[PDB]
Amino acid sequence: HHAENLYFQGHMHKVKLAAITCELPARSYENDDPVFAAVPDLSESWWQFWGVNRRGYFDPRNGENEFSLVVRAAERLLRSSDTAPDSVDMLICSASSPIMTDAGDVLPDLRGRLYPRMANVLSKQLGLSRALPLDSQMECASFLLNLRLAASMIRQGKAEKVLVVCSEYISNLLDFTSRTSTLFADGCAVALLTRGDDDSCDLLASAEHSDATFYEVATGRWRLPENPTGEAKPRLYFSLFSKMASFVPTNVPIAMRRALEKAGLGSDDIDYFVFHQPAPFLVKAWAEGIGARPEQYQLTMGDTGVMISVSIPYTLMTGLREGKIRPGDRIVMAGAATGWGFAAQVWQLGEVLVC
Amino acid sequence: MLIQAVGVNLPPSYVCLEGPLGGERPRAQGDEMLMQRLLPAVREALDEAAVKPEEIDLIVGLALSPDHLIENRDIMAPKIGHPLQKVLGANRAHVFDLTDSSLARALYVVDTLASDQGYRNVLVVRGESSQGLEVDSESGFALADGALALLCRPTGKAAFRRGALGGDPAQEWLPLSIPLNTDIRQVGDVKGHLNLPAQPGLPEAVRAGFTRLAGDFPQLNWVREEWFGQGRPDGRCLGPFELASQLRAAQRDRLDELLLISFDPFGMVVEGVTLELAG
Repeated sequence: HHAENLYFQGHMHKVKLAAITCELPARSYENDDPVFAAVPDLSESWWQFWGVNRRGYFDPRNGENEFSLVVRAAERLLRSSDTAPDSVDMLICSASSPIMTDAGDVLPDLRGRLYPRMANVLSKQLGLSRALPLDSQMECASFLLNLRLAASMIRQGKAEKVLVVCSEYISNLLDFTSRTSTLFADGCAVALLTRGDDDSCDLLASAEHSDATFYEVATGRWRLPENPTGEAKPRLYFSLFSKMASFVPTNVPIAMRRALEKAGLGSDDIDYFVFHQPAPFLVKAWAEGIGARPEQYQLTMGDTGVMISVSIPYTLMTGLREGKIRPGDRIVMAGAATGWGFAAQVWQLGEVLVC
Repeated sequence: MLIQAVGVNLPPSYVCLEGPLGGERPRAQGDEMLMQRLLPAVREALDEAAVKPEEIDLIVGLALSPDHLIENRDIMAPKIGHPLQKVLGANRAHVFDLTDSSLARALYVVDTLASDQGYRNVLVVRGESSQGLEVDSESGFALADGALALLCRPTGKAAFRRGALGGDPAQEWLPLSIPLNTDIRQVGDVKGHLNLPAQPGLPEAVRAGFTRLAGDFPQLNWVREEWFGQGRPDGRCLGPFELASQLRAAQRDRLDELLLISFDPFGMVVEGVTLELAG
């Protein structure tokens, strides 16, 4: 009963989630902070509903931006994981704000910019001399997109080490004369995926789908402030239009059910869940739609705000750091994104270095 | 990665810019926007391949333009793959964007993801309606406007190369950047500026880079992007949209395989991907 065939079957490589870190802004802002003084129509009912009590914004005056904090986090992770810079085969970055601001020592005279994106400049700053650079965008689900891209490259033998970066400078798009400015927040995440040498870690299955019915609801649009004063200039601003009912509540469970079905597993086979963090009621609706109990996931937006694509990796790291997620666990990671998009992943996890 | 069909739609309006990196290129006029050209290009590819919008598994977009993407000319994000899914009716598709990637690099990465996930019908689209970017009047560099749609069947077998520009190997090439306009006064003003310093030998260095990379696959015929008018007939060039006529000629000649080479002005490299074709 040894050999299924006289020849040997090919096998996709196993995908190891090897290391993860995050870098958050140094400064935190409370809900009564003066930055919100011009925001109309606030109430304790508003704050309590969205579940955010404090959040961080990058302070470029003190050298914090989407690039510098990524350099710090990536160098720390590469050194702690003993990853030689020339052994990284691919660097995948996401940054939801179209406005970047810093290119380190690579393009030192460039300031606010739309292009280039981050990956190529960052690979040069970090000395990743063999890394193919790629910059992807799936808004709040970009971390899951990049894990999926990395995993497929590793499975098919096209990369042995992939560095994944998400860096959200969303505050440079927030209209602080509008209630739309009160939930999103800044932060960065870096993770390392590698070809596994055993069975201890793998991406068992994933499911991605999109629905653009409500595309116009959440956009970045060039416009004047909602409640302007003086000679205000147009800027690129996060904008919310007005119906959607159960759209986001149901579609993340749809993605999770598809991923579990592809993995041949049920919800009861899952030890822990990691969700995007848009609001407590949404996370709870997602959990209840797939059968996850409150003791099987964390709400983490309370002290960070909603960090676009970084909420998922931050929440994964929190669960590992606090012992909620253990080596050998099978987990589901899932979220929604404007556009809109939905993604879910079923992981068998081994040991993950938090650094 | 198998190309099932190619669609292309360019504005009829051409604009000539002088300078070493200049040329005559298609240029959107008035408040024309990208979807006006992208949707017909996509539909042309779907009709040729006899693929229905509901059969599209994946849409991946490439578009630098910061405005004039859709009916509301002021929207920049989320990116154009999403409104495309909506108007197309591709209700099962996954959508994402690969920002400033070359087409060649995007096709390679998408072949890998899409074959891994078992997808059968994948749309990779490239377009510009660049009224919101100021051209580089010092060098003559501008983006070509229009839309290109590649309907593909993934195979997982596409090979990839990222290669240096030719010319003087000691030449440090200065890349394209698009800084933000720091003095936006009206919603319709340019949002950024193309900056590609005047480098007279750059067009030929790109072509020499193409030829060197093609030598990695000498058994393959190849197609390439033409970003510069220098040494082109009439000084006319279509940027990455040049690929459409070349691919269709390859189809007419019944080639089953070919190499596609892009120029990445941000990395100052050339990138190639091997492809299969449809009769």
